[PDB]
Amino acid sequence: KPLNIVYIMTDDHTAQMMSCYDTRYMETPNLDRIAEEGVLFTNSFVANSLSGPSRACMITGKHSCANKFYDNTTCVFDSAQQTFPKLLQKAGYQTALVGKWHLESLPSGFNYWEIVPGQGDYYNPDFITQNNDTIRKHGYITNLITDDAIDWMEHKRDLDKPFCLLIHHKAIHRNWLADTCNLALYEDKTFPLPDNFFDDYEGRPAAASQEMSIAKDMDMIYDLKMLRPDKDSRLKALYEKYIGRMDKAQRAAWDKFYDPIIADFYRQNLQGKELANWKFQRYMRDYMKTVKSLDDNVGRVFDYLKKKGLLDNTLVVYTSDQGFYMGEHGWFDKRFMYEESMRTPLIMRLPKGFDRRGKITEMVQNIDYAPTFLELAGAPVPEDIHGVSLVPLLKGEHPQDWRTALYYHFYEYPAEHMVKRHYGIRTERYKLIHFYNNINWWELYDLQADPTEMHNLYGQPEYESIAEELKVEMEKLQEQYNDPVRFSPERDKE
Ligand SMILES: CC(=O)N[C@@H]1[C@@H](O)[C@H](O)[C@@H](COS(=O)(=O)O)O[C@H]1O
Ligand SMILES: [Ca+2]
Repeated sequence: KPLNIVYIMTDDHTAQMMSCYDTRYMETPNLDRIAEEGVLFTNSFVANSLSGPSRACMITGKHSCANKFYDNTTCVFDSAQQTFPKLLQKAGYQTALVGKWHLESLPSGFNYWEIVPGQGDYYNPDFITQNNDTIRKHGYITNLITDDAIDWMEHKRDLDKPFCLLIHHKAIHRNWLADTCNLALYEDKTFPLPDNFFDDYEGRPAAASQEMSIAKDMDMIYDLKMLRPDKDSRLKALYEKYIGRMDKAQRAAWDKFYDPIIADFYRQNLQGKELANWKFQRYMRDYMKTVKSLDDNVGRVFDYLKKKGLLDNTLVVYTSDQGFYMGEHGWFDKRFMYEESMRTPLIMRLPKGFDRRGKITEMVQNIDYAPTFLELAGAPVPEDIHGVSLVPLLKGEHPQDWRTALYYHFYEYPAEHMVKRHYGIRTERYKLIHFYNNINWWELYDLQADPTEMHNLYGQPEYESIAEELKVEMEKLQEQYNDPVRFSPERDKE
């Protein structure tokens, strides 16, 4: 029969926290086994570095300007539009979705779905059944999503149709609540700060004006768990709501671990660089405790597929809705076109008939997933899709007409973290960014000389011709993808 697809996508995972990409921080042996028996994309990006927009780009193969899902705060996905799950059903597939959806409208084009409301919760999450009833799933969401994915494959799947299963995790979303079994891990880990952790944002006004600084914005109580009745913070009430979901046993285990860390913190006088360093270590540790459950649960899926003899005829994909700042530029979160958040990890275990192993370097984006899946399914690829099937790359081809540039557009401002709206072009060599709301500011980076984007070159006479050439190339992409911002900054959402 046609190939199956198992697509696993996390929330705010990132290459820096996957050992197949980066060995500074975290071991991810189960994620690494997907890449090891397949390929890893070294130049993998998103079109709009935010969860809902990324999820709309994923299912449509289109930039936000065409799918109309611009942000997490003002949009409801019009599910009448073309999506790859519906096209796969029309090609004889069954389709299934578990976990985070984050498109506001109910999933369509799925034979089975069971999702969280909005962002979901780590402990004792509510879910929404396919009848739009709310149910309680007691336990820890990374385990529960996996349980339901495997239950669907084992007991619900029609054995007479090929399938596409989407497994959409809440891990590793803020505020990084570990499962009971992992509470104690990584306390023996202390990391060097990133070289640009104390970035002064010279030449970069949108970098200066964000509210996603570990030092300044990360919340001692909500993010770093330092709750005590005599302490207050902006997000203390939200913190108490989220850990308030825990039952007595879950909270007792939580407190057994955190109570000593709380006591040790409040005994100290910490400020400035010493406090920023303390916050970074706690952030990294809690993030990594949260990754551990995710890696183990991806292992469960991998081991199940292997035992059932499904891997030979199944593409296994692992990615994140976007990358994430692990202290680069002093940040957490995403949103910017800057490299760490424009990038997203992408690894695939390749089925029988694809011998390629190792690294793929051609520039790929989340708008490419839909046409890839349709081609692998033997389904027609509609011309209105913006992305390009990656199947030639999986086959070891280097197409002469492969793209030389990617487009990007981020829209969610004013909003949480206060990242200005911006669009831009990224080539193999350069990135040109236009921040357009609520400032008018261009930036140019030489990604070869300056891969950490510390030196805005825009306005230097020796880069005038490069900047003008990139504007011409970017306008051609805006024409290709029909982004009306090319006409006026006020026409960014038409
Ligand atoms: C207080 C709090 O947790 N705020 C987070 C933000 O840091 C995050 O930026 C936003 C969007 O993330 S997204 O859904 O991954 O795009 O989700 C909120 O839940
Ligand atoms: Ca996310």
